[PDB]
Amino acid sequence: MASRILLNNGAKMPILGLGTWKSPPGQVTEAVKVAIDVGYRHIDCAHVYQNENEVGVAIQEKLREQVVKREELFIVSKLWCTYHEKGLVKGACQKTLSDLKLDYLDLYLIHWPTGFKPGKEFFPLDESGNVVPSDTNILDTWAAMEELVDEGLVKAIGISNFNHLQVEMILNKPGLKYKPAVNQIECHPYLTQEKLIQYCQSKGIVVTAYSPLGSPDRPWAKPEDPSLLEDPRIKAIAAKHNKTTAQVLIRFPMQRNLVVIPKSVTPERIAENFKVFDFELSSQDMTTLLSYNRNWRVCALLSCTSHKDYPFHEEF
Ligand SMILES: NC(=O)C1=CN([C@@H]2O[C@H](COP(=O)(O)OP(=O)(O)OC[C@H]3O[C@@H](n4cnc5c(N)ncnc54)[C@H](OP(=O)(O)O)[C@@H]3O)[C@@H](O)[C@H]2O)C=CC1
Ligand SMILES: O=C(O)COc1cc(F)ccc1C(=S)NCc1ccc(Br)cc1F
Repeated sequence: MASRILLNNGAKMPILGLGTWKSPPGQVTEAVKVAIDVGYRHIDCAHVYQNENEVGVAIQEKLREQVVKREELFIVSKLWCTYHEKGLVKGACQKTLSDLKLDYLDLYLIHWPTGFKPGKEFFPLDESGNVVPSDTNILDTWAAMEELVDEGLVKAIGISNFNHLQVEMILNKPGLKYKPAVNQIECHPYLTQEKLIQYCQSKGIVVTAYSPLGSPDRPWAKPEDPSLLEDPRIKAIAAKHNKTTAQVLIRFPMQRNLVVIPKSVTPERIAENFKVFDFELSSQDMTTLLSYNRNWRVCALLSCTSHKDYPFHEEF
């Protein structure tokens, strides 16, 4: 496959990136170094992951080593929910830039549509356990994102975990200056997202699929939960193609015109997951994988479900 997709800001984005949520800080520097050495050119980051400094050490070393040029990398980060404040967005972006050792990001996302009360805590709670909202809405936060483009801090802006009506709100914003380039959402065979993906694609927004392996290391995993990697129907498709189940799970979103960001800190898996450019799933394979949808989500959070902008009450 062509390795990059054209965004609506005119830049090209690698369709395969390395995820970094849960990558331990003592392992992620090596993971990113290995990833760049074996061909990855896109790293997905976030301030809330608490490991951007260590990701940045790797990026900077590989730039210094001249393994890659900065223009060949595509570095993504995300604005956390406690920084949806006009006066906090720039500083949040600049902290991420300082940690990652960069003078611009290729793409900066609103991590979740919901703003939370600013402060030290990433999830400020009331005494009954509900998140404490911010009064600032997705339109004013979007305007703040647009300023980052105009100041040279970021080349593209986008959104993450926005539902259909939230994307529409952004697109219908009075005075909209820059459209979102990307909507990054959970997507895999058990949460296939056909409706939201067609909506976004019809509007020229590129969709990035997160948790493509079903996030087996999520901290809230339970025994009885479904397991993509162990699903014998997916294993059978993989065997037919002489590939691993993970490789099928990565190739699947690629053939839907999605970007995909599997996470690993295991060097052998980082390499395995990149070897997805020399086979094709058939249309029948694709439709069969889509048939496994069960509307199952890795990422959801009870403490945030009353926030007025919590995204998963809407059907899509
Ligand atoms: N925008 C958002 O709200 C969100 C963004 N994301 C982004 O998406 C990325 C990917 O999603 P994530 O939830 O981390 O989970 P993934 O679906 O990428 O699964 C990661 C898990 O799969 C394991 N794994 C990786 N490759 C293989 C393989 N070849 N064989 C077997 N097991 C494998 C990893 O193990 P190990 O590391 O031990 O090798 C890890 O336990 C995140 O890291 C983050 O960057 C994710 C959730 C939300
Ligand atoms: O969020 C990630 O990228 C990966 O996940 C996380 C990553 C972190 F570093 C810290 C918390 C999360 C959680 S608990 N995320 C889920 C979540 C957060 C906020 C809202 Br609004 C809803 C929701 F479902």
